[PDB]
Amino acid sequence: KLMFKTEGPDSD
Amino acid sequence: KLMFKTEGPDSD
Amino acid sequence: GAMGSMERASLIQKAKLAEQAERYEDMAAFMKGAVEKGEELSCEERNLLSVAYKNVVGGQRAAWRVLSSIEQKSNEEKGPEVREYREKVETELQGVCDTVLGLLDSHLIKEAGDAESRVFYLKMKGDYYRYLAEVATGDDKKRIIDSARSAYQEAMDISKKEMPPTNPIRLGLALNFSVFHYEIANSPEEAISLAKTTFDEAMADLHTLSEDSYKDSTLIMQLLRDNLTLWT
Amino acid sequence: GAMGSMERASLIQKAKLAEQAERYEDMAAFMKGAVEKGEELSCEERNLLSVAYKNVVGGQRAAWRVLSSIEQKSNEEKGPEVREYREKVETELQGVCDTVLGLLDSHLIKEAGDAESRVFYLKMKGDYYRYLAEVATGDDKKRIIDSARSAYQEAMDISKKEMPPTNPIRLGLALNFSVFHYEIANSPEEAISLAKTTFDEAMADLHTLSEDSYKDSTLIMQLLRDNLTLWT
Ligand SMILES: N=C(N)c1cc2c(Cl)cccc2s1
Ligand SMILES: N=C(N)c1cc2c(Cl)cccc2s1
Ligand SMILES: N=C(N)c1cc2c(Cl)cccc2s1
Ligand SMILES: N=C(N)c1cc2c(Cl)cccc2s1
Ligand SMILES: N=C(N)c1cc2c(Cl)cccc2s1
Ligand SMILES: N=C(N)c1cc2c(Cl)cccc2s1
Ligand SMILES: N=C(N)c1cc2c(Cl)cccc2s1
Ligand SMILES: N=C(N)c1cc2c(Cl)cccc2s1
Ligand SMILES: [Ca+2]
Ligand SMILES: [Ca+2]
Ligand SMILES: [Cl-]
Ligand SMILES: [Cl-]
Ligand SMILES: [Mg+2]
Ligand SMILES: [Mg+2]
Ligand SMILES: [Mg+2]
Ligand SMILES: [Mg+2]
Ligand SMILES: [Mg+2]
Ligand SMILES: [Mg+2]
Ligand SMILES: [Mg+2]
Ligand SMILES: [Mg+2]
Repeated sequence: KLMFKTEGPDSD
Repeated sequence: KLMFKTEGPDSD
Repeated sequence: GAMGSMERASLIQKAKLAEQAERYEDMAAFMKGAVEKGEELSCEERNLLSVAYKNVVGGQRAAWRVLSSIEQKSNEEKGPEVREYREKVETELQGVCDTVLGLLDSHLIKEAGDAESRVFYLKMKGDYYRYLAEVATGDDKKRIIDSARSAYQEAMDISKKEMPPTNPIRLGLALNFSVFHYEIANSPEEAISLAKTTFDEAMADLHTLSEDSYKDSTLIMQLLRDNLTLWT
Repeated sequence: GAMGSMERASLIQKAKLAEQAERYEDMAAFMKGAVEKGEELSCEERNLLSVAYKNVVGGQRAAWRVLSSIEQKSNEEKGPEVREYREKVETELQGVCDTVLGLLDSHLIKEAGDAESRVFYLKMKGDYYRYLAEVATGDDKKRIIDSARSAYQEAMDISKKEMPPTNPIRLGLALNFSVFHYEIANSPEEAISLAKTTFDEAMADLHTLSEDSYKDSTLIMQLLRDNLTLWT
């Protein structure tokens, strides 16, 4: 949906 | 380990 | 069965949704529930069943090979943990193979009278015995290999009698049986011969196909070519 | 607990193996078992806990968004299946968040006295409330959002008092709190201000770092820059 950068594994 | 091509989703 | 209370049509709809969500464990549980309704599967439903379990067992095979490789390094002990965890993953893989073989034996194969359905199910029976063979080491490994060979052979005999050489089910069968020969049965010459004859007979039948059937056939013919390129 | 009979050291070893095998559900179950031994976690062990559950909840968030998007299309009924299956995935996601918050509350946060541990755990508490907020719609959504904000705020206050502006835990906290502001709290100006101040204060501290600390800091500073590029 446009997920913004958050910490750690980009697992979604 | 070199997995050869088999049918359908390459899920391994 | 946990899916006993859900409508067959709702199980199939939810299998399709799980596939879109990449929820393959859910997809497999929905398709197991659909199979246990006791009605034969359509072509689309057989493909949903196969895709679900192939994805689940795929992740287990990949994890098993990682752990087996670490275990082998670790024996070339540092405690029982690597072996215990490889065994845990192996047992889970074996249970998924057992579940699929149980669905085929109760009662998909016995009611499958059309060549498309019967070859599809016998190929799957071959594949899940082959996944069991990949991790087998005991007094059972010979018998598991023979069970794979037997299922693949019955599927091949029917496919040669009933389907054209470009039939994608026939092609995917021959692909998988050739990989069985190459790395389970230690028969690389059989594997190469099967892959070559299959490729060449399909090539000569492509002229009979529509543009859509031609794409479906040539996609699997490319996998036979990719293996032959590694093997020769 | 199913892991009650396994040695703490064996649970940690197996969490590391599960990570190599990409078996994140196993990795999380091993780390839950390690936490329930009741000993504080090392820095490495806190990272194993966080990586395991982030991977598990990541797959659930991705599946939930796919199903929510189909449900919304499907309401712009064709039966209850899309809603039922979105609810099933949502309930599983909520249970993983509940499990992580339960570990933090019993008793990781209360025994964490060092800034590194306490900020790490309060950031995680923020993150798992934020994952709950992403799917919340009821009389609870305001209270869940406030729980996220409260955990992130306590973590920020400690991090500003106790850690340098380049500390990767401090940076990953500020990154996550800014995304909370932007898309959970509907506070895009707060998000942009936090991301800018955080970026600029880290930039001015980079001169104090070794080459290894500099790589760790600048990797997270790049995520703040990536968000600011989308937001401004
Ligand atoms: N992944 C799927 N949902 C499907 C795959 C196929 C195939 Cl390969 C043939 C006929 C039908 C279908 S449906
Ligand atoms: N992933 C899907 N939704 C589908 C895949 C296929 C294939 Cl592979 C063949 C015929 C039909 C379909 S529908
Ligand atoms: N998990 C296993 N090792 C096996 C499963 C099956 C099944 Cl289900 C039928 C006949 C043989 C076998 S061997
Ligand atoms: N029928 C043959 N003589 C051969 C066919 C192929 C293909 Cl198709 C790829 C690589 C190698 C070979 S050898
Ligand atoms: N993925 C992992 N196993 C680990 C990640 C980290 C990090 Cl990010 C910091 C310190 C230690 C560790 S161990
Ligand atoms: N994936 C792993 N095995 C590791 C990852 C990290 C990180 Cl990210 C930092 C420090 C240590 C480690 S060890
Ligand atoms: N699954 C959920 N909706 C929630 C889990 C928790 C926990 Cl564990 C503590 C306090 C609040 C909440 S709300
Ligand atoms: N402190 C500022 N004025 C800004 C910094 C940035 C960055 Cl770092 C990326 C994109 C946009 C902006 S605006
Ligand atoms: Ca394997
Ligand atoms: Ca989400
Ligand atoms: Cl284990
Ligand atoms: Cl459901
Ligand atoms: Mg059932
Ligand atoms: Mg009915
Ligand atoms: Mg075993
Ligand atoms: Mg020869
Ligand atoms: Mg336990
Ligand atoms: Mg002990
Ligand atoms: Mg709900
Ligand atoms: Mg403004």
